Amino acid sequence: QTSAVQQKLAALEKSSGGRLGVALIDTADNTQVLYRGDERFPMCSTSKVMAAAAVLKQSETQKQLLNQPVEIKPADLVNYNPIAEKHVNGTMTLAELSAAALQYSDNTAMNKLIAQLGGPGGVTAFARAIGDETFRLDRTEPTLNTAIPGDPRDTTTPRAMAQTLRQLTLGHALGETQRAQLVTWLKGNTTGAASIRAGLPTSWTVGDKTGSGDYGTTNDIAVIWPQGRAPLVLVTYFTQPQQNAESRRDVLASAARIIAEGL
Ligand SMILES: Nc1c(-c2nnn[nH]2)cnn1-c1ccc(Cl)cc1Cl
Ligand SMILES: Nc1c(-c2nnn[nH]2)cnn1-c1ccc(Cl)cc1Cl
Repeated sequence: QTSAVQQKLAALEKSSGGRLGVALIDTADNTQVLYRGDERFPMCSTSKVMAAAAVLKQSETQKQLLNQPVEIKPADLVNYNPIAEKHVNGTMTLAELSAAALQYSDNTAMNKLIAQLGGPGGVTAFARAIGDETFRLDRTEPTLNTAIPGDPRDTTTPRAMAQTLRQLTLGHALGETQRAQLVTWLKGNTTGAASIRAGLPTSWTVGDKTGSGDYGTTNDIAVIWPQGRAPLVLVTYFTQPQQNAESRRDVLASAARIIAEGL
């Protein structure tokens, strides 16, 4: 049934010069649209959702964990740290680090989440525990964004990430309070208005996490609450052949618009 939407996505991809991956889940009826749904893409900062969620899972057995202070030192600053740099020689709580990672895409904050989980493999272990056999986190910030074509490190597929995002935000992979906290954080994202959201009707409510990296990699993963129907989960991943390619958030908006016009 989805051949027409898939053909429109293929035409968009052809004009973009890059490689596009899309996965939709409509949670009213679990129907789906996939485009390169089982191909691997570099996650870049979209991986911050899995790290924050893994810390939320830890907080289910430690009521005070999100209030736990974490030291920020000058040597911890990496390549984009708009929140963490204000706290150097001080501390941020795990809640503050989660909010900074998710809503501002702070890369130092992501590294503190990764360290709280015991390294990149602790994020992967959480993914496995919630049923995601595809996600892999191999490196910290900033090197997880190298996005080299053919490199499996720090990748997932659109199908797997859409299913995981659904289970984290609308399903029961997290406890109820933790799920609500993750949704609140995503809905408060500051970085998403040019990506999936730009392709959807302005009245719809969106929570999302963007990512970008080398090879012009431009990504967005979103939960969408349209008016008058059950929520959708949409992943759009895009990567290009040249290491220094520019970001193409407009391609993600165009993919989202094709999806919305097919509903
Ligand atoms: N561009 C991004 C993202 C990002 N998140 N979502 N989409 N992109 C996260 N970190 N950075 C980044 C990296 C290096 C420099 Cl110098 C500046 C920035 Cl802002
Ligand atoms: N995926 C499906 C089915 C379907 N029926 N049985 N299994 N799947 C029917 N409609 N769609 C669909 C959903 C979203 C968009 Cl945008 C476009 C389409 Cl054509």
